[PDB]
Amino acid sequence: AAGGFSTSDYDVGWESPHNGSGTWAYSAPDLLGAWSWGSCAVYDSGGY
Amino acid sequence: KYLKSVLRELVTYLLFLIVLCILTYGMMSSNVYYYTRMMSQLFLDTPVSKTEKTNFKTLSSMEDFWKFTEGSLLDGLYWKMQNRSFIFYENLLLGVPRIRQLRVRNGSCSIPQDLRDEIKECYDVYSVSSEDRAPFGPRNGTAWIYTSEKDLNGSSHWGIIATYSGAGYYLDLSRTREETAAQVASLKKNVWLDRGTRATFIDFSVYNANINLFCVVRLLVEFPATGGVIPSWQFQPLKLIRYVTTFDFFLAACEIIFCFFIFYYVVEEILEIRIHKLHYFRSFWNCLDVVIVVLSVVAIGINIYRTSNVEVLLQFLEDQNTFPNFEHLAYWQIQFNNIAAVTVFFVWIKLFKFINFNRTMSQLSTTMSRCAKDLFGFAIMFFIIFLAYAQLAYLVFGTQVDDFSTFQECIFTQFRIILGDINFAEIEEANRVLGPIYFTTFVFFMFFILLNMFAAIIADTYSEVKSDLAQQKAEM
Repeated sequence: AAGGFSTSDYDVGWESPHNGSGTWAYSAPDLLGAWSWGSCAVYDSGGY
Repeated sequence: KYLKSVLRELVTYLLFLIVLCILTYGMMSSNVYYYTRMMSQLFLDTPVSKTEKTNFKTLSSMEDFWKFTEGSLLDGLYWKMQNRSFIFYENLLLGVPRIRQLRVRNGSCSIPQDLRDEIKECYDVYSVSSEDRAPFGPRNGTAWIYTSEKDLNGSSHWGIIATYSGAGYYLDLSRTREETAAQVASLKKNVWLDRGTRATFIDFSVYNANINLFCVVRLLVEFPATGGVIPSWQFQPLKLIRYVTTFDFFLAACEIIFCFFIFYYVVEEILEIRIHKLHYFRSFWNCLDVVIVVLSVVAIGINIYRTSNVEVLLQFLEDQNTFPNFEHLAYWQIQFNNIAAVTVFFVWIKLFKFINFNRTMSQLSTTMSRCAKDLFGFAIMFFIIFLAYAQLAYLVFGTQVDDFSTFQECIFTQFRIILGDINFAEIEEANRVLGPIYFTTFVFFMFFILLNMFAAIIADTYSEVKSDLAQQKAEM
């Protein structure tokens, strides 16, 4: 029971981007250094 | 020599056979088959109601399906939530079902002119040109208005009865068991499958959220023009979420290795037939390799094309407010099953192609039937000794060990000792003499003298097989 992944910005609390970027930005993955390969998923260096 | 012409081709053929066997073993769906069997048992064997005796496999009247839809089909499928879809709280159905009815048009036949005063009309069998398209009875919406075959994601199939196309009335279920039952009752009260009908069908999906297996289940019913109807069901386990964990990685690696081996074999066998003796077909050795290569390539391509897109399941899971067009996916899964049967046949053909050293097929049965006799003779001595020791242990350690308590348990205890699961804590404590003696003598007579006799028998059998082959095959 899993789906996609979020990629957008959200303010304090959760989604309400008012002025510029969300105060909890996405912080796109680094070029090199990721792939943790979890129990039954494969992630990268990106995330809030 | 015999190092490049007699040590490589046979080894390569054996490796190819091993790869084919591995690929065939990595294609047996156990959980999907069990889920399909459970769904069929809860559906095909489901009667109409508690008092009625109209089941799916006993279709004998037009009210059998109507009485079946409200009853056991509402208990094994339309179970209330804790309205979800979980009968035993473990069979989670996917999405919602849909119903289709390919009926004969109003006036699908003609009555004789000589008997036009008493004969009105008739209905033909289900077909592309014998499917109703105009309204049939009170058609407020799509409940009695047939949908186009191209506009309703339908096509001809030409199954066991007829080629029922996508034409016919269509309807969608609801998201609640009570609402589905009410809709079924409303459809049964009105003329939905009238006397001018030819075939009916229903399609649902099953997810079983606890298990990663999303399959489709399609029930069908062939209403013949000579009265009555014959129902049936079919389950298609079509999935495209194979890449999960290390098992999926191993399967993918095996598939890639098989593809590379097939490519290498094609490269190695495409040069000695072009710049060499060509048109060799009735040779039993040159056409077979080409046929095997072509069949392997075609099967690999078909398997790859079957999983060209995997967006159908993702789209169904993201939005499950209707019944998706899973008929095409079910047809693709049926074609994949046919391809799997063809691949089993191709594995048999590869085994035949591994029989290049022939004449050793039925001249050795007399020796195998003697080895079997020797093994049967040995099994009597082994079991006599085993039960003697078991009786000794049960009489001595009977009342004080909790392991040699019952006779049916002493046998399992001794088997576990043989496999190497000895305790030896109570055995010595329960009796300091005849406790160590029993264990020591048992080990000595079961691992040094009686287990080495089983190997010697087979050693002699192998030696005599080698001797008689190297005698007769190499003498004449």
